[PDB]
Amino acid sequence: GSEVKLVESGGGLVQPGGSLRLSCVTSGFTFTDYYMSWVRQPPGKALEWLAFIRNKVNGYTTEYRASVKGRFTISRDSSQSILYLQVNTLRAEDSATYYCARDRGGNGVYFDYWGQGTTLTVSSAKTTPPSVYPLAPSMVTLGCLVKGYFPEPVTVTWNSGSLSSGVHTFPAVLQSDLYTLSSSVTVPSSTWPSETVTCNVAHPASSTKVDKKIVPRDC
Amino acid sequence: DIVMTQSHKFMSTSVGDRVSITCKASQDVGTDVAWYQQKPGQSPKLLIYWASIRHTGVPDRFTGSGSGTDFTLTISNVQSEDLADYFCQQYSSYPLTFGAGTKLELERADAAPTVSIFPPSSEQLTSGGASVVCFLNNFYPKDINVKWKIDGSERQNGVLNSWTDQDSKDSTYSMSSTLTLTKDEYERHNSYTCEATHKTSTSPIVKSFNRNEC
Amino acid sequence: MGLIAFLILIGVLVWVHEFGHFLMAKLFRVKVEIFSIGFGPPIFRRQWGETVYQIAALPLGGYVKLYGEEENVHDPRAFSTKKPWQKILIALGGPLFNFLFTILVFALVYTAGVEVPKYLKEPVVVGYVQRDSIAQKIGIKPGDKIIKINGYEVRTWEDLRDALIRLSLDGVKETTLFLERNGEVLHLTIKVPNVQKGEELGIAPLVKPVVGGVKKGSPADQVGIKPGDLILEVNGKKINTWYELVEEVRKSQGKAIKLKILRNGKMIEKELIPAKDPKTGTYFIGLFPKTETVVEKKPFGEALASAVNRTWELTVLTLKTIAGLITGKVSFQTLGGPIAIAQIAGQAAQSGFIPYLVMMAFISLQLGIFNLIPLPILDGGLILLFAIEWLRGRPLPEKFKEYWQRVGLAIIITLTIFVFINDILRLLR
Ligand SMILES: [Zn+2]
Repeated sequence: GSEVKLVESGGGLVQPGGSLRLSCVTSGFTFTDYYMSWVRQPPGKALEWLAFIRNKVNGYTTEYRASVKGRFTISRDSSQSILYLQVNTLRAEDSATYYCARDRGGNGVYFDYWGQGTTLTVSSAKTTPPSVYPLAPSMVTLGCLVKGYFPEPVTVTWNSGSLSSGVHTFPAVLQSDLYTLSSSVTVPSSTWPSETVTCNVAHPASSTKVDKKIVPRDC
Repeated sequence: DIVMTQSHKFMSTSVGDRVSITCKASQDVGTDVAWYQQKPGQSPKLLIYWASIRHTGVPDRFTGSGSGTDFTLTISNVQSEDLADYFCQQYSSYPLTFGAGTKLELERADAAPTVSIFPPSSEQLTSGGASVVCFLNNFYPKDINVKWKIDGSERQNGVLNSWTDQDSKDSTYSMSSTLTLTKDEYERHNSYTCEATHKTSTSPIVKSFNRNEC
Repeated sequence: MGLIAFLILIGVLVWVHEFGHFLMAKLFRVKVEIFSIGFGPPIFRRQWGETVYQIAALPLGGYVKLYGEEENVHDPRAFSTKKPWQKILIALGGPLFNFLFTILVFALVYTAGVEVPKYLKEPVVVGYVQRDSIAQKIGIKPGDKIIKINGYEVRTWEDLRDALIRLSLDGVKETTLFLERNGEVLHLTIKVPNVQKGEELGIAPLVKPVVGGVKKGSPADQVGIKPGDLILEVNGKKINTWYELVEEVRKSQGKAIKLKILRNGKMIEKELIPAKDPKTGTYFIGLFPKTETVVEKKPFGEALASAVNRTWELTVLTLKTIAGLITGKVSFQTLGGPIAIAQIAGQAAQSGFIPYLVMMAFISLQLGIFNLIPLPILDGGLILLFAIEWLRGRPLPEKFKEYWQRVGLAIIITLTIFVFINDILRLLR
C-alpha cells in the first residue's frame, strides 16, 4: 500500500529551561513491529543518536545514550501509531534538527527510513524583525543586506522572483543574539540603472515582507 | 565510547570518476557498520549495511568494503546525482555513533574571484552603525583568505566571514565579509581595503576606497 | 616444514599434470624426449627407453618435450604430423588429469570421514539468541524449538542451513516460520538474510559450559584453569551454557570474579581479574571452549557423488571469479602466488591431515582452471592454436608463430613478476 512515511511535529522556538514534547506520526507500515529512535542532527555537526525503543515482543524497552539518561524520554502511544519524545531542562546546545526514523530488522539496529525532521531552537533571544539596507556602488554587482533579525528563516528574492540568474544568497551569521545575512546579484552595466532592481526580504516568523529599491548614491 | 573518525572533511571528484571515502573506527567493530547519504535539505538514505551489503534499490555503482578499523565506500563512475554528504555509522556497541560526514566537491579549472567592495549605506549611518561589505564571487578552489587592513593597520577585530556551498550551476564558491563599526570609529580612519590573496594570483587582488574622496 | 610441504605439493601437482600429458600423448604414438620436472639445471636424471626422466633445480614449473612438435618432420611419431583433433587432445590431457585427480581425492577424503561439529546433527534448539538481532527482533525466545521454515521441513541444523542458503539463492525476502515452544505452533514472518555474503540469523545452539583450552600466559592460566575441565558457577551465578559464560564475562567488564569450578569432582573458588585488556580495552581471560565434534564416514558411491557436485560447485565459483577479475570486478591482489600457497600449506601443516587433502585438492583444481584460460604459452593457448589451424585449414605462419611465442613469453614473464610483487605485498601485511 502506501510507502513508509514519517512526519515530525513540535519544533520551533523555546526558551532555555523549558519543556516540550515532540511527535512523530507514522504510516505505511505496522508501527508496533519496528524500533523507533530520535537521532538528532545539529547544524554543521555529526549525527547524534539519542535513544531507541524495542518492539512489542521485547516489552517496549528503551535504550538511552548515557549523557542524556534521566533527561530525555521516548515513548509510544497506546492505541495510535504516534511516537513521542518528552524533553525538559532545555539548553542552547539542544538546538538542532530532530529526526524520527524507522529501522530495519537485520542484525543490529540501523535506520532504513528517515523522516523530514523538525527544527528546535533553544534561546532566550526575543523575536525581532529585520532591517534591510541596500548596497550600491562592464559587469556590475549589487546586493541587499538583512541585519538584526531573529529567528530564522529569512527568504530573499530580486525583482519579485523575475531576477534569478546570478543570485548568491549567503548563509546567516549570528552575533549578539541577532543574525545577519547578505545577498548578491550580478547584472550587466547596460541594465542598471536603466531598469529597476529591487530586493524583497521575507521573515514569516514576524510577518515581514519588505521591498527595497536600490537607487545609486554619490560614491 | 566508540568514535567514528572521517579523516577527510572535503573530497574532490569529477562526474564519471571513482571516489573512495574512508572511515576509521576507534576500536574493533567487526562489520556492524552502515553508511548513509544526505543531500541538502533532505533526510539521510541508507546505501550499505554490514560493511558490504547494498540496500534494495541502491545502484551497482555504490560498493562497500573493509574489515576491522579501515572501512571504505567506493563509488565507481561518479554520476552528477551523487553530489551529497556521505557518512558512516557503527552499531557494534552502545551508544550508537555516527561519522562527521564527507562532502563531495566537483573538480574544475581554476578561477580568480570577482571582488567588489561597498561602503556603508545612508540608512545604517542614520541608525548609528557603519558596515562595509566585500563580495568575493565565483572563485575556485574554495581556499581563500581575506584581510581588512585599514590605513596600514590590521583590523582583525569586528570581522565576520561567511561562505556558501558549492554552486549547483558552475561549481564555484562565493564569500561575503561584513565589517560592522560605530560611526565614530568609521569616521576615525581613511582607507578601506579588501585585499584578496588567492592561489590563482601570485600577488593579491586589491580593491579599496577612501571616504574623504566621496 | 611448511616450505617442504609446499614443495611436495607443487611437485605432485606438476607430476600429475605431466603424467596425464604423457599418457595422453602415448595414446597417440608420439615420442617423448624430455620430462622436465620444474626448471633450471637437472638435479638428477634417469634414462629408460625414450623416457629421459629428470628433475631439475628450480621446482617452480615443469615442462615436457616431444618429437617433432612444430618442426617440419614427417616421421609418423611427429606431433605435427597428427591431425588437429589429436593435437587438441594432447593439449587438454593435462588439466583433465588435474581435475580427475581433484575429484578422486575429494571422493577419498569424503569416504575416510570428516569431524563434522556435533551440534549439526541434533534437532534445532535455540540455546542462545544474540542481543538485538533478527531472532530477538521477531521475538525468538531462547530454549524454543524451530520446526518449520517456509516450505522445507526442518529437523536438524543442517536442514536449517541448507534451507536458508537455498532461500538466499532464490532471492526471497519474507518467509513464514512455524516455531514450537511448550507445544504451540507459532506462525511468524522472518526476513531472509543474505547468508551468501556471511550474515546469519543470530541463532546459537546449546553448548555445554565446559572449557577445552586456555591461552598460555592468560590470567586464567596463571590461576591454573587447565583445559578439559568443567565449571559450575561464576560468583554464585548458575550457568548451564558456555554462551552463558560468554555473557557473564562480557558483563563483567573487569570486576573481581569468583569462579566456582568442579576440578574433576572438587569445588574450587578461584579469584580472577578479567580487566580491560590493553590490546582491545576489553575483558581478557584467555580461555577456550570445549568444541565437540563427530566423525562422519560416507559410503563410496555417496562420497563420489558428493565430491562430484562439490567439484562442480567450486569450479563454477572459480569461473565466476575469473569472469569478475577479467572484467575488473575484483582487484588482482587476491590471486594465489607460490608464496601465498606456501604459507597456506604451512597453515594446513599446523592444521591437520584432512586439511592437507582439502587444500591440496583446492590448489590442484585452481591450477587446472588456470591452465585453461586463453593465454599464449599456456596449457590454454595451444588449444587456441590448434582450433584456429583446424578451422582455417592451414598452419600458422612461421614468423607469426615466432611472434606469438615471443609475446607469450613476454606476457607470462610480466605476470610472474606481478604475482611476485603481490606476494611480497601480502607478506608485508
Ligand atoms: Zn599442460
